[PDB]
Amino acid sequence: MDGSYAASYLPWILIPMVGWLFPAVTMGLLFIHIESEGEG
Amino acid sequence: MDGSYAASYLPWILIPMVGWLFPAVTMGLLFIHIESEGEG
Amino acid sequence: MALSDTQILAALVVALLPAFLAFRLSTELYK
Amino acid sequence: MALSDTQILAALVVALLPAFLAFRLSTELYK
Amino acid sequence: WLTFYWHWKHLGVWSGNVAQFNENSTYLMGWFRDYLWANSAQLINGYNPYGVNNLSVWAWMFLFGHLVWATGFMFLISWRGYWQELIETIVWAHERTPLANLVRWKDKPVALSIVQARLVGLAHFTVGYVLTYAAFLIASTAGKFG
Amino acid sequence: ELSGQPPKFGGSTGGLLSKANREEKYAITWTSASEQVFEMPTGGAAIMNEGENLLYLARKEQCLALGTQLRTKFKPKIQDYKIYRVYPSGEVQYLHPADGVFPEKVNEGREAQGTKTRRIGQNPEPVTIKFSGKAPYEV
Amino acid sequence: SHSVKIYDTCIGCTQCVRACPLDVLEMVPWDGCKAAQIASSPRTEDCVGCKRCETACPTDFLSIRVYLGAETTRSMGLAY
Amino acid sequence: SVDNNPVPTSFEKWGKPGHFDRTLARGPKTTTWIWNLHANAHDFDSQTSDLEDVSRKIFSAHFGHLAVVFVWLSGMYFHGAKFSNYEGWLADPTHIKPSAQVVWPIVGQGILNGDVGGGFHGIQITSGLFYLWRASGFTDSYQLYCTAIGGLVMAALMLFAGWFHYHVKAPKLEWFQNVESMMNHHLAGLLGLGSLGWAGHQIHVSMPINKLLDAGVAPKDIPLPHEFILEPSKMAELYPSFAQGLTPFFTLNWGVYSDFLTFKGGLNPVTGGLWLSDTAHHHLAIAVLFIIAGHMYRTNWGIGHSMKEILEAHKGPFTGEGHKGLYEILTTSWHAQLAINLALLGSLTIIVAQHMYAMPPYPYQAIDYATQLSLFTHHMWIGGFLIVGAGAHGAIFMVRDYDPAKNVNNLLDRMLRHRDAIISHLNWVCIFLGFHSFGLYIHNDTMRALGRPQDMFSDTAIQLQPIFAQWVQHLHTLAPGATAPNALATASYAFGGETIAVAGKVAMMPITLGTADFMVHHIHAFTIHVTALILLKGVLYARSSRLVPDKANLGFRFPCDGPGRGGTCQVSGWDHVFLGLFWMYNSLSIVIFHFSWKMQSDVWGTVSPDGSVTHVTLGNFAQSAITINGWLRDFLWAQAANVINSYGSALSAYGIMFLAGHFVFAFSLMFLFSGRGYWQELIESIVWAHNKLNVAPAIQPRALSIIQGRAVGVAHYLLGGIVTTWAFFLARSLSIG
Amino acid sequence: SNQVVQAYNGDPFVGHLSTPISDSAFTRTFIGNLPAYRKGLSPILRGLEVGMAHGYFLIGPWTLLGPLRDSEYQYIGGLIGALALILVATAALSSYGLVTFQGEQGSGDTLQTADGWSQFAAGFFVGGMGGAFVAYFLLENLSVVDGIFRGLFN
Ligand code: CLA
Ligand code: CLA
Ligand code: CLA
Ligand code: CLA
Ligand code: CLA
Ligand code: CLA
Ligand SMILES: CCCCCCCCCCCCCCCC(=O)OC[C@H](COP(=O)(O)OC[C@@H](O)CO)OC(=O)CCCCCCCCCCCCCCC
Ligand SMILES: CCCCCCCCCCCCCCCC(=O)OC[C@H](COP(=O)(O)OC[C@@H](O)CO)OC(=O)CCCCCCCCCCCCCCC
Ligand code: SF4
Ligand code: SF4
Ligand SMILES: [Ca+2]
Ligand SMILES: [Cl-]
Repeated sequence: MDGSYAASYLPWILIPMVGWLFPAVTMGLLFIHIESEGEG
Repeated sequence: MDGSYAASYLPWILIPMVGWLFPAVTMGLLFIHIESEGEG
Repeated sequence: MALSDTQILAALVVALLPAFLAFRLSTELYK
Repeated sequence: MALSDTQILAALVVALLPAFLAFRLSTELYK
Repeated sequence: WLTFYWHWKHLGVWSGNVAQFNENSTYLMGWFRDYLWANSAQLINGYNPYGVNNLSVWAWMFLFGHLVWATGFMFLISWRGYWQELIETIVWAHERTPLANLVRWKDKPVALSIVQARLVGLAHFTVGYVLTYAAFLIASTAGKFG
Repeated sequence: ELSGQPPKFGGSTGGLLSKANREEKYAITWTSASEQVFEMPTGGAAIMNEGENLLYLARKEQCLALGTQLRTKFKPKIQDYKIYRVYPSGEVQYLHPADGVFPEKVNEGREAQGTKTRRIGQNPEPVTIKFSGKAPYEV
Repeated sequence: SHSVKIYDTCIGCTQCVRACPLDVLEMVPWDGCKAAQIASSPRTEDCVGCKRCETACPTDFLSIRVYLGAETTRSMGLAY
Repeated sequence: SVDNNPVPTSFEKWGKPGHFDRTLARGPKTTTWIWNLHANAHDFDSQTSDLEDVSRKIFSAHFGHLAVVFVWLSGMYFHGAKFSNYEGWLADPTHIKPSAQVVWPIVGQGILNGDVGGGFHGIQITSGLFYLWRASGFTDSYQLYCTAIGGLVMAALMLFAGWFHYHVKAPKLEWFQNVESMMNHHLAGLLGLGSLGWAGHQIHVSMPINKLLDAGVAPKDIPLPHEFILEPSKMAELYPSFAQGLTPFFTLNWGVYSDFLTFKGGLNPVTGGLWLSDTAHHHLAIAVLFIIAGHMYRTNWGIGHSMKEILEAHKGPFTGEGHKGLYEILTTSWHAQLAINLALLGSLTIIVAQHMYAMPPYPYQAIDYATQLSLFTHHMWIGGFLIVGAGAHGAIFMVRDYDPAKNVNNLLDRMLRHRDAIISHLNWVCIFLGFHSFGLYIHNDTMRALGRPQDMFSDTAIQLQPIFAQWVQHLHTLAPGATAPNALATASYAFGGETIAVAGKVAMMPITLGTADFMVHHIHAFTIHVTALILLKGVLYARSSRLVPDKANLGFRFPCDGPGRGGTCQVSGWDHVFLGLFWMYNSLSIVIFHFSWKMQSDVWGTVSPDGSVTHVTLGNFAQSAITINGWLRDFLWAQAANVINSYGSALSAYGIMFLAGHFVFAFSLMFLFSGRGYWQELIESIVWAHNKLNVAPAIQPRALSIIQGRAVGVAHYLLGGIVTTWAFFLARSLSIG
Repeated sequence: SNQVVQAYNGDPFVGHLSTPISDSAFTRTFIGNLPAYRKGLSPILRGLEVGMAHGYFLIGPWTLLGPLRDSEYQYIGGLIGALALILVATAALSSYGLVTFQGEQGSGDTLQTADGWSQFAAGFFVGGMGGAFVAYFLLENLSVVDGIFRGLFN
């Protein structure tokens, strides 16, 4: 994969960030939140 | 070392298994057993 | 003509502002 | 002629059976 | 029905062969053959053993929509209590398996509710319906004309 | 404490899970004139002893299905079973029959709960009780 | 827990109490019917929501009504 | 012990429907009554509580069913003799296709009377009746007419026997419970003596006209089947072993008969059928083994076995009290016997389907690809339906006839005690199999769509070679001469050998097994395991579960125990049958699709005179059947062109049913996706409209019951899908050529 | 008697069976001496041993079947896949431990506390990436391991 557009390193870094880092972080935070036995 | 016989990778894996893995595992299990202060 | 690298990075720096504002609005809507 | 690789592996798969049976006999003789 | 009619009329109009619609839409075998079967040929050859073309994504999405529609058929046809009993056996299996008994669920696994079953099956049915027809529409029109 | 001999059983996979030692279990005690075979509500057959029998089950419904079997599937009808709820702290709460009389027969001292002095069709409209947190049947 | 309500068309046939598999209902003395008994639901925390009592009720537009509400371990019938 | 005139014969109770059910006999109040009536007709255990009268009803119903089957067979022989071209096909097999149905010219339907050969206009029959009739030695229309008349007479005899054994002279219960004699009478009787008589028929009648028709004799020049038995000189003219008579049979010298009783194997290379000498020797060996088997059990002379004692002796350290009690179950419960018989008969029909294609036993059946495909698919579907019925009647026995006091620590009680372990491990196996077969297909579709064919699962990529099946095929190929020394050829050429090339067409070749075969066989394993999981969970949890502990009190056939406990709809054994029906349907659709594609791709086709074979779909199965898209495009889309371009021709009826099944399946979804509360409220609105014009019926209309809605849905689903696949398969295989 | 199938821990009403798979002497002495159950172990040692075994075997599937298997960086791709999977597994383990042991801490197993499960997750991380790198270092210099096992250098 490559790109002739400006800042072609940005899909290179952001496709794993939006595909792996963002959903793993979001589901981890949501899993910790929806099982929180804090008050109710 | 090599072999013209069938499955010549088997001495390659089994000489360290019978020389190292089997006696170390056997003496470890036997050392744990003969020092067991369980009942008598 | 095509855009520049600095244009794209400046747009992402700009997009940091509605990200923070959406965080604030979702936090305020949560309570 | 010489034996095959599959012959040797089948013999080892067969030898798994007296291994289990010797484990059973030694365990039963221990008690 | 309306999108099938609109697309078959526009395929007849755009290609100039309106006679296919004018002599074959009056019976349903014409709809089956001259619209559904004929216009899938470029779509399902988006990928084949000989290679791919630009319609590969539409063939994959066509199959994906078929799969999601049929997955909705599960929740639509089979109902809750069978699944609740099956999940009870799976719960038993987890509670008796060593090195996995160290792991416990925080919420008790149950089957989906009856309304949830209907909603989930309908959602899959609708997603599959939409994706299947969108893949067929885009691939047939972009292969014949685009 | 709860007394009775456990019915002789080979064991089954349908019995108590970790909920029994974690949240609650249930117990059913009954006196038997003879030694005969009953059906476990968790699948299979067990043999109940002569005299007192104490059985531990996962749900109240399993104990009550066993009690229905005891009242209906034996020629001398076992009509004296007691069903209890057992907590992991050790406290045993008596459940059934609560007043000593089976609930299909009336008894004095039973208070009417869940009884409505209006008919089914004279429940008020939901629009009259909006933003109150209570249903038409709760008012 | 689910809510079990008994309305004043009850004629004290005790069929809802006999049909209930979880001992939710009793029959208490009453005066509104010739049988002089009305069904009651003191043990709705054990109710699972099976509506067998509704099926057993012979009055047209049943005098017993089960409303599924808050779901518990007892109400979902969980042995685990 | 036979009763004398138990039930009188009167015409009065025919006119009052619902006599058999006590609730039905009050009269109709709702329409459900009518729907209850047909639903309650054959449930004999529910109408009467005594086992004796239930057995009487079953015996008379069995005679009625045999009468129905005889009427069907008589109609088949009548349609093969008057309205057929068996004359004309028999002199010229490979120019004329079989056709045994003639359709009147009305409303334009005479187009279906297609040109099949020899100036005939009729529907090309694909059941294979002509090939079996040739294999039996039939040569004239008058003998087929005689067989039809004899079938009508036997149907009348079956009807009279049913009337006699229900109304006049009817047996007692211990006649039925004497199963020790019944098994001897069925093994040494029905099967053994029937196969001995058919071996005698083979050797005397079916072999001569078959071998003369294979030699080249015209069918009119073969005189008639009886004149062989009139003069034994014709056998010694043709099979020269018929010179010593019956002397080598009784004097341990059976090698004299090694001229009409052989061990060749393979196929006859004039017809493509099995060798008739091989089948006669097989039938004789089967007869002798079955006579030997039918002297196992004690009947009336104190010699034999007790099945109870054999069962009670089988117990081990793992299984407690073992097989204690199973004799009492299988002698008191009709449903338990029906379950195990349906399982074994469905497995047998599937075994018949799998054995018949690879060893074609009828002349010119193998080169008729339509007949081969039709017979395989029909017998597959029959077997799958019977296995579902087996699961059904196992659950019915569990609800009705099971007794826990009389099964303590035997096998069945221990099944019920570890059903959680059984079902959970079967669940894990089903998930594992679904992943590691269908996800392999999904992987392949994705890697082909992404332009990565070197990453697929295929023979030209990551290989999944079925090496055990290949090794067994190799062992079958080296069987005849090393491990089967007296066998001349292999058992079937599908295992390995050479291609039989009867006429210009193929009959059998080595069916090679590669990655696609591995994938589709594990798909079969997966789907069979899921159908088994559904039916076995329905059997093992028919009485109770952790969800509903009193399920046996609710019965076998009930919709639910209410919306509570989260929701308990489809907990009954009947609903497990309902779900297993769809899963068996899915399993068998994939099995017959695998069969059709592999036979058209790697077996069937046209043989060149040089020895090369051009296949029907040119070997595309190795590269296209590894993806779902390949199954969609190269199998479904490509081969449906025959069924959709059939309009205006004789195959157009196959077009119409191709539409028609598509209707019924979709119609089924109305019943499958909806619930009866909506339909009842809609019916209330239509009754109000009928109240306005005073057309309200006295029998009040209701919506269908929940169980009946599910039953209508599954029936219409299976009917529409099976009719669609039937139309597609037949219009493809009547156009393969 | 001779019956090898008994009630689980002598209670026939607990939903389990004493089987030669579930409750044989070999089963108890093997499972109870696995690191997750071995008596006296600190939870970091349990996690360390579990991680070493798991990270060592997780090298293999992407090494032999992954998309880099036909390139010159086959062992590299196997290692990166194993490291990323061990990272996801460690995140899942630590999130499970944070969720499960929110409230009171038991006085029984040290493993089944928030402190012990965090120690176990730390050990699992260290062992997983250690086992993955030691299996990669064996596979990348597999020629040297082969020459060592055949005495080619000596
Ligand atoms: C909502 C509109 C929208 C959509 C559908 C997409 C879609 C996409 N973007 Mg994109 N983008 C957007 C807005 C959007 N963008 C905006 C406003 C900017 C800033 C000017 C960017 C800057 C951007 C860059 C720099 C890159 C992409 C890329 C991509 C592709 C991969 C995803 C990714 O890495 O995102 C990364 C996106 C960002 C880092 C910017 C955040 C995007 C906006 C500001 C957030 C919107 C949130 C949304 C509206 C909230 C509701 C969501 C809903 C689920 C509830 C994908 C086609 C990649 C690409 O080209 O692949 C080929 C890539 O490198 N985008
Ligand atoms: C007791 C007889 C016996 C003896 C003395 C040996 C000796 C040897 N074998 Mg051997 N082997 C045997 C039986 C035996 N084998 C059998 C029956 C098989 C299966 C068909 C094999 C299969 C086998 C393979 C595949 C290989 C060897 C190899 C070797 C050599 C190295 C040791 C090793 O790696 O073992 C490995 C052995 C096994 C994995 C198989 C287990 C051996 C048997 C079944 C166990 C016998 C246990 C014993 C009788 C118990 C009493 C022992 C006593 C101390 C109390 C060594 C010369 C290696 C070699 O060729 O090196 C050049 C090698 O690669 N063997
Ligand atoms: C009968 C069995 C046996 C075998 C097969 C060997 C084999 C070997 N010995 Mg040896 N030795 C033995 C008995 C044996 N010895 C005995 C009984 C004695 C004396 C009492 C000696 C004394 C001896 C000396 C004094 C020396 C050797 C050395 C060596 C090695 C020379 C090559 C080298 O550098 O290895 C390098 C490889 C290793 C040391 C082991 C490699 C094992 C793997 C690759 C590493 C671990 C992998 C992983 C983390 C664990 C896997 C987990 C799971 C899959 C099992 C060679 C492998 C020399 C040596 O060790 O050199 C370093 C050396 O100096 N030997
Ligand atoms: C040896 C075979 C055999 C036998 C003896 C029985 C016997 C019995 N079964 Mg059974 N069953 C069988 C095979 C068999 N079945 C198979 C193969 C299946 C799987 C599909 C089932 C599934 C099954 C269920 C699910 C149930 C039974 C029930 C019953 C009992 C009453 C039957 C009844 O209601 O009749 C009346 C039958 C009907 C009203 C059905 C007629 C409608 C069918 C579906 C039409 C089929 C379409 C037709 C082929 C083509 C339509 C043409 C049209 C377009 C013109 C009785 C004990 C029932 C019972 O009460 O259990 C005790 C019950 O609930 N069975
Ligand atoms: C095509 C539609 C479809 C599909 C996919 C399924 C799938 C399944 N059914 Mg099913 N079912 C269907 C239609 C379908 N059904 C219909 C119409 C009915 C009505 C009669 C039923 C009735 C039914 C019953 C009654 C039973 C099942 C069972 C099963 C399971 C079998 C075990 C298995 O294969 O696990 C493996 C799972 C699959 C093969 C599904 C596909 C997985 C894909 C290939 C992998 C996806 C990768 C990844 C996860 C994607 C994530 C994306 C990311 C962004 C998150 C499985 C979940 C049985 C069961 O639970 O047994 C264990 C069972 O008892 N079903
Ligand atoms: C800016 C703050 C920050 C940073 C740099 C890190 C960095 C790290 N965390 Mg972490 N974490 C954070 C905040 C942070 N965390 C918070 C606030 C929580 C509480 C929810 C966690 C909970 C958490 C767990 C439960 C685990 C880690 C782990 C890790 C390491 C693995 C790499 C990783 O997660 O992706 C790099 C991360 C970032 C670029 C940003 C992370 C910031 C968000 C808030 C983390 C969300 C939590 C999520 C469940 C963990 C991510 C998993 C990963 C697969 C994406 C890494 C050193 C794992 C490990 O190995 O620890 C020993 C592990 O098991 N973290
Ligand atoms: C495809 C072929 C190549 C792969 C074969 C793989 C075999 C799979 C593993 C072996 C299964 C062993 C069961 C027999 C061994 C067996 O019969 O043991 C014998 C034992 C009965 O012992 P007793 O001495 O008590 O028996 C006396 C008997 O007469 C009954 O009273 O049965 C049990 O313990 C039941 C538990 C079976 C638990 C295993 C469940 C089987 C699930 C797997 C089924 C897979 C079949 C796969 C092949 C079709
Ligand atoms: C491939 C072709 C299609 C085959 C698909 C079939 C799937 C198998 C479905 C079997 C379930 C039924 C077994 C009884 C289970 C059961 O009873 O069914 C369910 C339903 C009634 O069940 P309920 O639970 O409502 O019954 C309550 C009663 O139990 C108490 O009164 O019965 C019917 O649907 C009656 C309607 C029959 C319609 C009568 C129409 C006349 C058709 C007769 C012609 C038949 C073919 C004759 C030969 C040509
Ligand atoms: S819904 Fe079921 S459990 Fe609840 S009161 Fe009615 S019968 Fe009893
Ligand atoms: S949806 Fe229908 S089948 Fe399911 S619980 Fe409710 S009434 Fe019963
Ligand atoms: Ca690659
Ligand atoms: Cl493809």
